Amino acid sequence: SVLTKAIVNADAEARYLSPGELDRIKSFVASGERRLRIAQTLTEARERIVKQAGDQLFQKRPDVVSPGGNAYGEKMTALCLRDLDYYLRLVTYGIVAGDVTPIEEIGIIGVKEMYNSLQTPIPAVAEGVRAMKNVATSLLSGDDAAEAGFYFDYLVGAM
Amino acid sequence: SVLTKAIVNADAEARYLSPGELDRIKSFVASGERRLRIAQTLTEARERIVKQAGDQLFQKRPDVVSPGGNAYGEKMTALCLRDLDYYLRLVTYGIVAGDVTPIEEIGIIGVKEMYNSLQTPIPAVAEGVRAMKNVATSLLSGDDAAEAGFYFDYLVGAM
Amino acid sequence: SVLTKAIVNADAEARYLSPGELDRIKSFVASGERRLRIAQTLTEARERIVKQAGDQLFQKRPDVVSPGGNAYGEKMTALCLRDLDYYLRLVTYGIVAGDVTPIEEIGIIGVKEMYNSLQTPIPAVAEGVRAMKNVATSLLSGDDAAEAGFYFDYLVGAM
Amino acid sequence: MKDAISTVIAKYDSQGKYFDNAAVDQLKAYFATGELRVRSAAAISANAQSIIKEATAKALLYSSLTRTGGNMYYARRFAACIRDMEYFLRYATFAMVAGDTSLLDEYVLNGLKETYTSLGVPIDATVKGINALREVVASVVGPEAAGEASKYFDHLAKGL
Amino acid sequence: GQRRIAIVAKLTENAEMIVSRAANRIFFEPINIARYGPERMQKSIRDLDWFLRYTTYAILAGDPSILEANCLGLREILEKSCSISATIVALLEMRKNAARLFKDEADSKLVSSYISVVIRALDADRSDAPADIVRPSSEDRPGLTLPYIYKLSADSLTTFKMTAIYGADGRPKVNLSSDEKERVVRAAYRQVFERDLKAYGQSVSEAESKVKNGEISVREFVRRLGKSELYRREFYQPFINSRVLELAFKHFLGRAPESRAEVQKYFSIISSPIVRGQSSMPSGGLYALIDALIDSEEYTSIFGEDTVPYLRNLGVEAQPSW
Amino acid sequence: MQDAITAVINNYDVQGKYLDGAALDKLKAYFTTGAVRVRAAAVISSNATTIIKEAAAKALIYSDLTRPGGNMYTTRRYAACIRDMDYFLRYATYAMLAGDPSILDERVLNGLKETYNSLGVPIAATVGGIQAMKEVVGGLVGPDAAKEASIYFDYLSSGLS
Amino acid sequence: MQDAITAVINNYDVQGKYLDGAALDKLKAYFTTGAVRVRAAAVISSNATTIIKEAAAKALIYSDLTRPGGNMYTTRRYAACIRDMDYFLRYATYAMLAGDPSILDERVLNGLKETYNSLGVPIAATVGGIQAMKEVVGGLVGPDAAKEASIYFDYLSSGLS
Amino acid sequence: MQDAITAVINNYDVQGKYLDGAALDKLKAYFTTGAVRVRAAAVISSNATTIIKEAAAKALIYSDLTRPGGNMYTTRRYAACIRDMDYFLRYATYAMLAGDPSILDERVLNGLKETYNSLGVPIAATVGGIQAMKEVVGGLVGPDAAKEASIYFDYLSSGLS
Amino acid sequence: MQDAITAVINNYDVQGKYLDGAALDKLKAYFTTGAVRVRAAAVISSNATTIIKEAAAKALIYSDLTRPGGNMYTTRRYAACIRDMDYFLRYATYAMLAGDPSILDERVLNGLKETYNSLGVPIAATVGGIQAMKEVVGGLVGPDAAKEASIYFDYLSSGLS
Ligand SMILES: *[C@H](C)[C@H]1/C(=C/c2[nH]c(/C=C3N=C(/C=C4\NC(=O)C(CC)=C4C)C(C)=C\3CCC(=O)O)c(CCC(=O)O)c2C)NC(=O)[C@@H]1C
Ligand SMILES: *[C@H](C)[C@H]1/C(=C/c2[nH]c(/C=C3N=C(/C=C4\NC(=O)C(CC)=C4C)C(C)=C\3CCC(=O)O)c(CCC(=O)O)c2C)NC(=O)[C@@H]1C
Ligand SMILES: *[C@H](C)[C@H]1/C(=C/c2[nH]c(/C=C3N=C(/C=C4\NC(=O)C(CC)=C4C)C(C)=C\3CCC(=O)O)c(CCC(=O)O)c2C)NC(=O)[C@@H]1C
Ligand SMILES: *[C@H](C)[C@H]1/C(=C/c2[nH]c(/C=C3N=C(/C=C4\NC(=O)C(CC)=C4C)C(C)=C\3CCC(=O)O)c(CCC(=O)O)c2C)NC(=O)[C@@H]1C
Ligand SMILES: *[C@H](C)[C@H]1/C(=C/c2[nH]c(/C=C3N=C(/C=C4\NC(=O)C(CC)=C4C)C(C)=C\3CCC(=O)O)c(CCC(=O)O)c2C)NC(=O)[C@@H]1C
Ligand SMILES: *[C@H](C)[C@H]1/C(=C/c2[nH]c(/C=C3N=C(/C=C4\NC(=O)C(CC)=C4C)C(C)=C\3CCC(=O)O)c(CCC(=O)O)c2C)NC(=O)[C@@H]1C
Ligand SMILES: *[C@H](C)[C@H]1/C(=C/c2[nH]c(/C=C3N=C(/C=C4\NC(=O)C(CC)=C4C)C(C)=C\3CCC(=O)O)c(CCC(=O)O)c2C)NC(=O)[C@@H]1C
Ligand SMILES: CCC1=C(C)/C(=C/C2=NC(=C\c3[nH]c(/C=C4\NC(=O)[C@H](C)[C@H]4CC)c(C)c3CCC(=O)O)/C(CCC(=O)O)=C2C)NC1=O
Repeated sequence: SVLTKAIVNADAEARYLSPGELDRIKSFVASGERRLRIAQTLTEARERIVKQAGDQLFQKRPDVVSPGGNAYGEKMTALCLRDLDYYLRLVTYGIVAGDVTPIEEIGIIGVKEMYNSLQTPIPAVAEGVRAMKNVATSLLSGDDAAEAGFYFDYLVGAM
Repeated sequence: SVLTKAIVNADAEARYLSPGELDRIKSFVASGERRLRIAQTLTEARERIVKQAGDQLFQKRPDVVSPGGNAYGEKMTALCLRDLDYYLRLVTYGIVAGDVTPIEEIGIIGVKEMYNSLQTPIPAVAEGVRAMKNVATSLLSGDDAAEAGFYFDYLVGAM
Repeated sequence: SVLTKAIVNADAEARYLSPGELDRIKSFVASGERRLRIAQTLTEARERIVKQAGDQLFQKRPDVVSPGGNAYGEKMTALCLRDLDYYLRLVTYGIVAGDVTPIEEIGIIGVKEMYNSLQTPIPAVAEGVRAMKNVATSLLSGDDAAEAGFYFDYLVGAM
Repeated sequence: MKDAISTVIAKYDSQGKYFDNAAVDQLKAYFATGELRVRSAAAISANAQSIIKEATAKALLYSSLTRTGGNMYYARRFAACIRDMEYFLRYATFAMVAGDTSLLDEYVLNGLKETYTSLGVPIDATVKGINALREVVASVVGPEAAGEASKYFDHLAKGL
Repeated sequence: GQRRIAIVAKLTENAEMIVSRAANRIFFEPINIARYGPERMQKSIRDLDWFLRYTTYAILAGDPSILEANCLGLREILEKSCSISATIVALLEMRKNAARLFKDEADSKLVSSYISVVIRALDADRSDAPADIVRPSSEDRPGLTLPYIYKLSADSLTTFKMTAIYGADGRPKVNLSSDEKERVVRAAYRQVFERDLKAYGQSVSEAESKVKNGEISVREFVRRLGKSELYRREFYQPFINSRVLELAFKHFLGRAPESRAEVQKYFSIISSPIVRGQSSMPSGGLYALIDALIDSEEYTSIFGEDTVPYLRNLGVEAQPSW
Repeated sequence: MQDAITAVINNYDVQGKYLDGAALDKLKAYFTTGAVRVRAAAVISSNATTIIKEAAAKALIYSDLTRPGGNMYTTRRYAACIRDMDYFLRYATYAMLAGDPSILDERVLNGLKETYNSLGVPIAATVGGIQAMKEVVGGLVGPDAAKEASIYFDYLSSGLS
Repeated sequence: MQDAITAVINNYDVQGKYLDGAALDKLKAYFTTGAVRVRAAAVISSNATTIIKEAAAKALIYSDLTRPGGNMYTTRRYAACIRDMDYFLRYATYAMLAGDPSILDERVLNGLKETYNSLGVPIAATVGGIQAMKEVVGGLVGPDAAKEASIYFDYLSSGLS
Repeated sequence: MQDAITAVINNYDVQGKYLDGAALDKLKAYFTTGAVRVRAAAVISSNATTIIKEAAAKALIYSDLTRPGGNMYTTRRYAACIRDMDYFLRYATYAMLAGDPSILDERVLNGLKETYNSLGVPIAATVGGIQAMKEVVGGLVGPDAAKEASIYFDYLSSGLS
Repeated sequence: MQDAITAVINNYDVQGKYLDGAALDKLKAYFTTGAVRVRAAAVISSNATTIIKEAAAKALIYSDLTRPGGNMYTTRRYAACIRDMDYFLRYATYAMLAGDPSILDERVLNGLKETYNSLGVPIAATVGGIQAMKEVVGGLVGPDAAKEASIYFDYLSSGLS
């Protein structure tokens, strides 16, 4: 969360929280209620977001759902969708936290290694996240969408 | 405390708390407010109780505060009074707990051994506690005094 | 040793050494110098004691050094003599210690099992020790011999 | 063990302090709550057997565990899990009375993950079963005492 | 086993039919397919196959127990969910199936005996089936309860006990086969010293003599071992006092030390300088420790005077997590 | 470390559950308390030097400790003791903002007893100092903030003792 | 355990050597020292309670430890600490009679550090108490005995630290 | 522990599958070998003392181990070593009846390494003894039985090393 | 580390004995096995990534561990577990070439149990994974090689458990 990040920087510097840092915390607590609503919206639309994004991804990448491809077959396709769902849940957590750190520890560290063992293509996963972003953006109001976009972009950058 | 004792018996039997046991808990919680007042009274009068009891003890036992005696000298006399204060604090803890167990762990186990190393006479210590009881009784109302007396008596019995 | 035994009993009882126990220790330390001389005598005569005892044993038991018997053959006869030497060394250790415990740990525990696997007859081994005792007794003065005899007897009893 | 009364005592003796009003306030609070906690405990004891069964149904039952190659599978395994759910309930009730979390971890939380990992029991499922016990309990208990009762359940859940 | 394999193979190939007839029979009171609903029906179909698959296993195994454990609790679980009768009626069909499949009377019979076990539990009431003991504790170590089926699944525990028999003489004399008497002693030696002490070839002469005669109890024998010279030096003398009380737990009571308060009570016993004792048998000290354990109610109750202590373990008495 | 917001998140993540209204309510509760906490933290930071001074004056100084043969005797030791006091204060402030005692366990509390015993620093005196700081802090922060501040100070004290 | 006499024997036994004059001389040395040791042991046993009292007065009592929040605070803990002191004294006496430090290693020293660390008992303070006992013991036993007594006390101290 | 029959059953039970004929054939194979195994076990039990004696003669005795300063020097140690040899033999016989190596892992192999390292018992020498026992056993049991017997002996040896 | 050839040499060196025919026979035995081992090692190295994948598929994945609240849940933990798997495979391959289990003890086995217990990693599941790797490896290497490969895998498993 924002507060954890601020504390950690202070501890490294071995100083009390700076006034500026404190001000940012104040802003965050005010923003939180709005953030909660944004997260709630995405949670309700979660099932549809995943479904729509999946379809887009498969259209964008025929290969992944092909006999050679990792995603091919019902079991595999379900797992690919489950992964998309996981990332969406992480994004919601991020929005409420106001930081990517929660997202980062659960999803972005060791992700390359995990997927390489699985043999899943990382770029395709990124495309799926991008697809989810577009669906999510449409349901969200513009300013809400921008907030959500940042977290989505981070995920795409990470993979 | 009463509640701990009841829970412990239940756990030994590996059963949920019996109705009778539950009733005793109910009685204790009702009594607690009265108990708190009794404890509060003694705490406020603590300084005077100790002082009065000390004087009585020293009158009763000239020897302890004599060149041969352990209590003799300012430093030693202070320590003797500190001990009396400790026991009073323990008694207050007991009243709120409704059990002697709190008193017992802090003050009554190994007491013989400690005092024997110090060479302090145990009977004199007991007299001091008795003296404190008499002072405490006077300040307390009769029913309150009876409750307080039980805890005081236990201490005297223990030493 | 005598002292070790006394200490061990005290530790089990969790008490300081009893006066009686202390007295026995005192007696032992006085005796020690005499004991050292007795041990020294046997050590010097060791080679001859073993040789003489061996011959006596073989006369007493023709069978052991017979084609059927375990002792038969040069290699085997040497081993039998080596065993006798071992037991003599143990006896000397015992005399200085004033206790059979040193002897017992090295030689008497599991001895039956070891010899049974080897198939060596235990009674013949005992006879050899008895033979060694007789030789040793002759070289020792009477009172010295009695002391030495006790340790020799213990060995014979053990096997 | 430690309960809310004795906890306050224990913090004061280490400081060597006589009881202050601040401490007396915490003690008063326990005594106010206590009367209904006794009521809520009795409710939970009576309906315990039912509470467990409902909870199992919501999460444990109709899961992969029930299917062969899961822990629930077999009557023997099924029975064990129920015992564990009964354990979680008695303690949570014991914790509700007393009003101190610690009773929980001395008797339950300490060592649990290590046994479960050794037996092969899945930690997550148990956590779900505990959360289920919480919802059932809350209804039986009623709204005022539910907040109280929910705390001890949540402690167990985060411990695992 | 070889023919049992053949029997299993026959049962396996006709299994689907065997299930069907039992199912068709019931799908006493007869219950319609539809009111039950698909899931409950699906469960019932699974259950039939389940009994049968265990039966095949039970044949191969050659033990009633596998079927025994699973059937017990199952009858309790079923009832609100299921009619008890329908399950029964099912075996009527399958035992008839069993008789038909295997022409050898004995082959059909053994298959029947496995099916009989399943039925016999179902027949037995929920009340008739017995709940397993719950290990009791005083003010520390919460009381834990174990399920019986769990206890049944676990391999049976061999108990070595020798019981003193009263005589017309009035001096107790105990009757055992030459091997059987001394076998208790062999295991006692083995429990306390954690290894058999015969391979070293020392053991207390007078201890064991008295138990063979039967005047001092086995409980009193294990007492005599702990006090013995052999028991220290092997244990006690090489350890620090805090470690000795932990090993002395394991061999004397079969559990590990379960709480902070007990390891404290016992640490004060072994620590405490003895009150002077007239009995030349050294007073208390570590002997106090050993007394306190045998004299403990937990000891006496669980083991009794006859039994030699056994190691309680995963299978028995539950076993705590902390 | 952990904070209240992250604690809620972590509990949900182990369940795998998406955030729900009940969870949201807990988060909302924290957000209301947050404003008070931030004000308290700013007060403490500004008065940190004084808080330490006052607390030392109340317990540590003018005592045997400062006199020769005492643990806080010599400039080096004196400076160390006040540095330790500052640590406790800073971490308690961090904990108060976080709303969680975990940071205290992870940084301050872990291995402190052992360190102190090797050093020969007196634990009870240190605890006394922490309690003194709490009292001073309580005044400055004001009553609503004081309750929140006190729990973290007490947590430190209990850990050390 | 082991004693000086047995130690010599054991060294020879591993070599397989019969006892020799050099070995005998070491044994003889022990025998002369023995009488002194026995006298010292009797002195210590009679004055054990006082020795502990004096040592506690020198180091433990009138300290943070005895004050609330200190390790030796409460009667139960006080009693435990003096019990431990007695253990050290008794074992040191045993070692002095034996003429060998081994018993200390086998009973007292092994696992004590770890136990104390888990308990949070302060090792350095305990060592201080042992050193204090040594000083008191030295007086009572007298000079010849004191040197012998001191080595075992020092051995305990080094082990704990 | 586990046996061959149960191992197959357990694998099938997790799958939920009724036993395949191929699986049944493996079980059938075991049942035929079982008669031969029982005969082998009886041979070993009767000749156990001799087997140990011969194996010791081949490796352990007439060696540095038995000579002073060697691990098997002194009667007590000699007796211990032959007791261990008997254990290995008995457990291998149990394993042969079972048709499964698991019992060896559960009872013999678990904690053995640690015990030996603390004792200072030499593992390689022990392994040598096990191999020697295997050779002696092979003769007595006869060829068909020997192959079965050998695998369990080898399993023990591999575990220790 | 040590190998088979060096192990023989070391045993002789402590004895001070020149190499003898019996020793030579052990060396000769190793030399025959050697060629097979080299082929097996090359197979394992080429298929290492797949071996790990298959073993994970058999035991670790599609399980509670991978599901939220499981030890291998989260990318970080998943990556850690597969890293550990790779370690075990590499070391087992080294051991197979060497013909000695010692390297496993010196590198992998020492302190692993303690590390895992602190981490809260489940040992039984890890053991399961090792056994799975063994099965996959057995197929690729072929039967003669498999027997040799299996012992090292079993050694790792026994150590962990
Ligand atoms: C007064 C009634 C009697 C008396 C008292 C006395 N006490 C001491 C010294 C100490 N007494 C204690 C006692 C306690 N510490 C605890 O933890 C508890 C329970 C909470 C008690 C009761 C302690 C620890 C000491 C040791 C010194 C210290 O504070 O560190 C003395 C002086 C000791 C001395 O002999 O020098 C005295 C005199 N003596 C009497 O004769 C009175 C009857
Ligand atoms: C109802 C008249 C018919 C039927 C259906 C049915 N079964 C259950 C529940 C269970 N059945 C089992 C199965 C077994 N476990 C075992 O150990 C054995 C013995 C080999 C069997 C057969 C179990 C354990 C359950 C409980 C949980 C589960 O689903 O696994 C139900 C529902 C009851 C519930 O949910 O508890 C129903 C409707 N079984 C029949 O044979 C009847 C003809
Ligand atoms: C005199 C030239 C200046 C002066 C001094 C002053 N000091 C204090 C208080 C303390 N000074 C010390 C210093 C030391 N303690 C040590 O261990 C060492 C090294 C050996 C030193 C030099 C300490 C510990 C104290 C604190 C109080 C105590 O005694 O425990 C004061 C008064 C306290 C206060 O400031 O309120 C003063 C006045 N003051 C000046 O202005 C002079 C220039
Ligand atoms: C006194 C000089 C110091 C001191 C002592 C102290 N010890 C304990 C508790 C225990 N002491 C031991 C240690 C031993 N185990 C052994 O085997 C031996 C040698 C034979 C010893 C010395 C043990 C096992 C305990 C725990 C037992 C119990 O809890 O009752 C305490 C009490 C600590 C507690 O939290 O209970 C104390 C106070 N500590 C000091 O402050 C002195 C410097
Ligand atoms: C002579 C009285 C009888 C006799 C002797 C004999 N011994 C062996 C072989 C061994 N003897 C020992 C014994 C000991 N090892 C010890 O450590 C001790 C205690 C210090 C003893 C006494 C051992 C270990 C052996 C094994 C061989 C070895 O030394 O490596 C033999 C050889 C027979 C055999 O090996 O089976 C013999 C003949 N046997 C008699 O018949 C005499 C009556
Ligand atoms: C003989 C081939 C080698 C040898 C053996 C040896 N072992 C010990 C001592 C012990 N051995 C064990 C081992 C086991 N206990 C079990 O339960 C099992 C599995 C069923 C085994 C294998 C134990 C526990 C001990 C200690 C107990 C005891 O009193 O023996 C020794 C004695 C070591 C000592 O000095 O105490 C010996 C000599 N050593 C060799 O030299 C041979 C190569
Ligand atoms: C979909 C966008 C792409 C895809 C996905 C895919 N994934 C798997 C299998 C797994 N993926 C995960 C990932 C996670 N576990 C976590 O804990 C997290 C963060 C919370 C993630 C992201 C895991 C663990 C698995 C393994 C299965 C399991 O969990 O039990 C598959 C199947 C792989 C297989 O062949 O077994 C697939 C197909 N595949 C693509 O190519 C898409 C672009
Ligand atoms: C007082 C605190 C306490 C706890 C909690 C405890 C847990 C506990 N659970 C056990 C077993 C068990 N526990 C479970 C439980 C489950 N499997 C699942 O999949 C479910 C999610 C879950 C419960 C719903 C099972 C199945 C076993 C049997 C082990 C097995 O063979 O799989 C055992 C082994 C005891 C025995 O069965 O003999 C213990 C110690 N014991 C205690 O003392």
